[PDB]
Amino acid sequence: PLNTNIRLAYSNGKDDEQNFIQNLSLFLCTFLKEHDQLIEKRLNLRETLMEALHYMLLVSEVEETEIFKICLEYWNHLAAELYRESPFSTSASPLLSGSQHFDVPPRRQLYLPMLFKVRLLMVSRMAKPEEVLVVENDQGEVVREFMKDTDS
Amino acid sequence: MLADHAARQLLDFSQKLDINLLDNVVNCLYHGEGAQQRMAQEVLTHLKEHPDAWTRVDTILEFSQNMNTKYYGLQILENVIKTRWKILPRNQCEGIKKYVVGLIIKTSSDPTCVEKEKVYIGKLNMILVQILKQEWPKHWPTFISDIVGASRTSESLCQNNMVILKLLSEEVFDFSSGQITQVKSKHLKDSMCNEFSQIFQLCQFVMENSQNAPLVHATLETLLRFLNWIPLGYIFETKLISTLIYKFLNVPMFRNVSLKCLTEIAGVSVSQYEEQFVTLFTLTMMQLKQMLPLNTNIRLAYSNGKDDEQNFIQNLSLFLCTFLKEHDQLIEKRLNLRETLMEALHYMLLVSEVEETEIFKICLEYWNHLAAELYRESPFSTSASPLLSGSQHFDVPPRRQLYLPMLFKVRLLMVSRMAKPEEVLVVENDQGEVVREFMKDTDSINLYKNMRETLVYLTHLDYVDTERIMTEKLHNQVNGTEWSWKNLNTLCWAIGSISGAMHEEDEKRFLVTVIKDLLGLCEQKRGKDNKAIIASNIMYIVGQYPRFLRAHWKFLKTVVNKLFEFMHETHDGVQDMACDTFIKIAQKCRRHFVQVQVGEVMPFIDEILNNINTIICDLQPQQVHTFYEAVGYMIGAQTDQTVQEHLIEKYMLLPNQVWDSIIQQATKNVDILKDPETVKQLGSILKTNVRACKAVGHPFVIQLGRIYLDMLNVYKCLSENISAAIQANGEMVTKQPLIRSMRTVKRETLKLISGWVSRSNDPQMVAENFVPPLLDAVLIDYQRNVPAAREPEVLSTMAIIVNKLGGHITAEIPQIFDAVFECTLNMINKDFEEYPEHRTNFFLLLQAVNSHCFPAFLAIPPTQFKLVLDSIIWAFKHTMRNVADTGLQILFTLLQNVAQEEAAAQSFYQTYFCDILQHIFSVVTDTSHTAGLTMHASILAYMFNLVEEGKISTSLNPGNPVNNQIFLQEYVANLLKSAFPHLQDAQVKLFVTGLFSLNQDIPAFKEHLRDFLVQIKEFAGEDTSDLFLEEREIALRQADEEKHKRQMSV
Amino acid sequence: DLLKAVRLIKFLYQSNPPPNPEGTRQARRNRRRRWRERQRQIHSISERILSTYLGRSAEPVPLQTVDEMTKKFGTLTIDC
Amino acid sequence: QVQFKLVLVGDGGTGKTTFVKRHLTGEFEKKYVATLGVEVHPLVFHTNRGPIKFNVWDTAGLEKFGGLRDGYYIQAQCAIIMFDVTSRVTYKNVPNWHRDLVRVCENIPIVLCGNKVDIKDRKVKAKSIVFHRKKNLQYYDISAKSNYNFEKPFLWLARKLIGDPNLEFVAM
Repeated sequence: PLNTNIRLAYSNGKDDEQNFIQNLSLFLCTFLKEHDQLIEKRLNLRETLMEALHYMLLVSEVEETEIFKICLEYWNHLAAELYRESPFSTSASPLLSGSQHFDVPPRRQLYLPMLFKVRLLMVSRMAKPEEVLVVENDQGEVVREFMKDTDS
Repeated sequence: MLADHAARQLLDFSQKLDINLLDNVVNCLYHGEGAQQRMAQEVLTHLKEHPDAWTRVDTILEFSQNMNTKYYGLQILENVIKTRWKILPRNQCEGIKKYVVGLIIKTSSDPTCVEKEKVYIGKLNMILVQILKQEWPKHWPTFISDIVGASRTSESLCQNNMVILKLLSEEVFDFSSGQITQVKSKHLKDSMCNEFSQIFQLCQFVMENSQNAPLVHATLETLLRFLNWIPLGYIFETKLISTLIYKFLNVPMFRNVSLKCLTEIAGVSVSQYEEQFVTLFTLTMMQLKQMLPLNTNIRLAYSNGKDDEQNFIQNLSLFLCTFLKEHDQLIEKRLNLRETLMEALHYMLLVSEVEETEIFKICLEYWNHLAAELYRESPFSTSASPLLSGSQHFDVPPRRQLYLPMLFKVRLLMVSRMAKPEEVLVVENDQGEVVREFMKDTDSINLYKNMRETLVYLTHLDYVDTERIMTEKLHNQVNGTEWSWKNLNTLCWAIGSISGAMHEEDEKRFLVTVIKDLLGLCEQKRGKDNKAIIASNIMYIVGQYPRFLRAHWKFLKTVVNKLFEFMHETHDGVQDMACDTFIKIAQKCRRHFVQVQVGEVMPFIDEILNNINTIICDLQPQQVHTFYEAVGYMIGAQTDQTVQEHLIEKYMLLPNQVWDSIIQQATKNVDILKDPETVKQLGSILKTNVRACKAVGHPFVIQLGRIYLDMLNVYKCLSENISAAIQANGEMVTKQPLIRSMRTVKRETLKLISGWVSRSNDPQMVAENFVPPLLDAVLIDYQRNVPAAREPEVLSTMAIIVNKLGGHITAEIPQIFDAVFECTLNMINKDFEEYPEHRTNFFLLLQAVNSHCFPAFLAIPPTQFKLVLDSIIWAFKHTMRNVADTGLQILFTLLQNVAQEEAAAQSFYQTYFCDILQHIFSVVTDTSHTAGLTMHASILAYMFNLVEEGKISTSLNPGNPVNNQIFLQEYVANLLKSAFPHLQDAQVKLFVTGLFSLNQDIPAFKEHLRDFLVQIKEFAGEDTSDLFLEEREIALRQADEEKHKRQMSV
Repeated sequence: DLLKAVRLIKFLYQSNPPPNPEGTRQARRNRRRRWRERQRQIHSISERILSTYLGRSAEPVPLQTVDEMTKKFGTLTIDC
Repeated sequence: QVQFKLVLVGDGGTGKTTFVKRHLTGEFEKKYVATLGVEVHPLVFHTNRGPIKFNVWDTAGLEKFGGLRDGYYIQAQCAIIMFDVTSRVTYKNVPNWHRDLVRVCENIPIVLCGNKVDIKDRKVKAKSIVFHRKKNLQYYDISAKSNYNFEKPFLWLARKLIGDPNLEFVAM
């Protein structure tokens, strides 16, 4: 059910449930990435589409880095696919010109109910920007090393 | 299991009562039913009223085994103490006092009885409180010290002594008014204050040293009651606050009482203890966070909590509300406390989510106080200084930033828990019709109004954040994350609530966005249920924002067209919604409906009129009436008299057609009036007519004059038809649907008459053309009608006419009374319960006539006038409070009118004044009319004043040219002595003297009358010590000096 | 008296229908900089109109870079 | 059978007898037959958890007919203090009834009911109805004529007594 706490289920669920949630994230990411253009134009499916988005949000809350990576991959694909044809239209969204802001491409309109949700999810679960390690070289010197291009 | 004679046998006081028999009687009372229980009640009431019953009470207590019988005996003892303590022999008084004290001590010695007989112990404590009120401090000033010593001797004795002290404090301060004279209460309060120090020391000793938790709780309770009045020095200059917070606030067994005490303290608004308050807060929060972590889900705790936990949460909310409302300025200036302040506010948020109306009410009260202060500060800048995107932040007055981190959560709370703006019930009137009634000024409506005011203030502070919040929750609905009918309805109610809080352009844009999103949602959803929900929400929202509609004709036209499209819908609620929104839009945009709109050559009303029939094919009669009301509002906006006339003609064309057809049919034969279908058609037509009159008003006259005469005949043709049927089967036939519809048509006719009359503006024409037909058609019919057939709404209806016509109707007043008066009076002059509607409407008519047709009273025969006065005296003797207040207001207005008529004033006084005094005093001495007390004194002070001011030039006793004052004094003294022989003469003399002295301090007059009533309840012996006669005499002479100073200054 | 200044500001906001973002990243850089100069001009006009009669309320806005500094200083940890 | 002792108290001529009759028969009494002492009426409801019985002790609201007065309150299991919103005095008298009631039943669920809210001219505005807050009484607006919140007091009392907050009245 869409109203369940997916994060709590994952924390308290067994291996089967966690694997099922991971596979759900996988399927949603893949299918949406490959067929958002198809699903978007069909109005009767819109509500269903939104449910999918709902799922990913709850999934993004899981206390697992891999699941959040998958969700972030999906959201990043959305943002990229959201090619800002006129970012000045965004700048027009404030009390500046209206009509240009109302020229917002249809897809951005369809996802409006979710853009702020993704924003909040990012802000809530942003990862550490820089990782520093206490490294003891062969000479016994304790230094701080700035890891680079790690997974984090 | 006992016969009335057998029960009365116990009333033989020369024989020993069978205690087992009384136990049987009481067990039957508390477990028997019907005749047995009623008999037991009656017998016990009679016995308790017996004078010498107390002679057995002592013997009862020593032998009684049933605590209930002991309670009844103690009730008898309480009556005796409250009646005759100044008349009882001193020896017996002291003996029984020792008896009761010893019994209290013995009961306190047994813990089992303490738990078992708590009610009995409490009754004993109250009996002792009454005893001491009669005696203390005079005859037992040494009591308090002894008992505190005794308290120190035993923990249970200390507990009971604190309980008795609590009861004493309650009786002296909280519940003294109405039971104790002013002076006796003042003396008792002074004595209590003087001796309080011992009590305070004892309670502090108990708090610091006692470990008996029940004893501690009793101590806290007694302290709680003391907190009502005790001097502040005892509160804030000791370890009390710290002791409570540290020893007891963390104890669940004591947290409730402690926090109640703390709330009472918080309500003290004085600067002399500023710092103390701060400490009180600082520690309290420190304790709260230990007991109640800020991360706890208060809503879940409550819903899953027990009685004690929920009461504690409510007490916490109350304490926070009081303390913050009284000390926000104090806490603001201390930066180091800022964090703690937030914690308090944090709690309220967590509290505000609880699923209890009262807790949310308390929270709303505090939030509205905050919003009021902030909207008294901010608008000076924000309103009277232009703003830009984000410019609100720069101009911020300092005080707002303090609470700024919480304003958005307050906004979320409001938009999430908004209550329904309006409550409607389906109610079955007496006529069997189930109709929709719009509640007014109910608790919930006040809740919504408070929430709306708070949210509007917050919007004025930061409208952009609020708009973002509604938009965000609207998206949450669109995405289906927060999808539910309740949530959408709450959101839409909130959106509507704030109409007018935003600038025109911002509200326009917000409405455009909201509506576009809503229509997208409607296209999105599947299922007629949700689609109808959304449509209804949209209609309500647009109705709540009529400004936008006025600015955009095309949208208005489209909305109304869609509404008519909906009106054909059969699904539940759609039609009622559409009609409600239609009437709202009509009320708010009539001008735009009748004013020729750009792009249209005729007002939309023409198309509406042409398409009425098509519109109504699928509508219910109630919906038809509501639609007609809407159109009437639109029609009333018209200004051109002839155009309005034609519009009304076309407007009532279909009801007029049906009415004319039925009139012709009746002309053919009158038996059709018994056609139930025809009567229902008349009911619908007449409901339509009354709605149209209410909406349009005085122009409706042209419509009314079309049918008036005929309609009146119908009423007569109806009225007679009823009587025979009643004569055929009595009142039972009234229960038949046919008779009910007959009465319904009658009532609707009367309602139409009243509705048009109230709003008329040409009284001459109304009186000349419309009254005489009513005189013949109904009034003569009304007298001709049998009582049970007479319709009370007639009476009140006539009142409304005179209420509007005043002098213009005076000439016709006599005929009315000779038609209706005695038959009405003869119908109500036998008791005070039958035909309440007739009583009330009759007295309403009397009040209107007195207010506006006094010369009619000047023109009637004196016998009629005396009948009127006797009827009035019957009136303010009624138990029906409405009737009593109406009668008293009539009497006061009549006295003022008499004062306006110099010639007849003296004659009226001579004729009626002493009888009026007798009657008013008989009522006042009756406790059942205490609710009218405020009015009683109002006239008495006036009446007595008239005597004192010499305006009564003639001697009320023409055989003796004595001062009216002296004669009245003696007359009143004799009257009271006759009614109350047992009273002391000094009491009555002082009372009368004050009555003259107090004729210009109305609250003092009222308290004087209350003191006299209290005296009446007591058998006062020669012992005047408790009466403080000299003290009250000094106060009354001072008040007389003040009154004479007012007179010299005037 | 005040609503008119607000409508004026909202118009001046609405009277600049940004630029049209077309071209290479350097031509688009130049359009970004031109639109930024336009925003600068709009803000200058708004602030000067504020100075006309509203300045008594919003004057500190540029000056907040000294009060924020007095707040950045005084970070004293005199206790715990 | 799952019956409780309920004591109805309040100023006389406010509707106590009216309310009890309306719940028993269903008809709405018009006249005020001033009560004498107390009348005991059984009253039945069908909640989701079965039948329920209130032993309504509709007591006289006039002192002259007080009779046993507080004696009736003995063994009371729940209490409904009721007043009229059109007469301020009938509210100001409320604390007296509350004190008398509490003096016998220290800890019992108590509902303050404002009868006949239907009448247009309300005197005791909800803004001023605050006495319940401090005392932890559960407040309710009712109207025996318009049937508004007719069962709300009894439903709340049953929920408190039985302990089932989700317990709900069923028609049959």
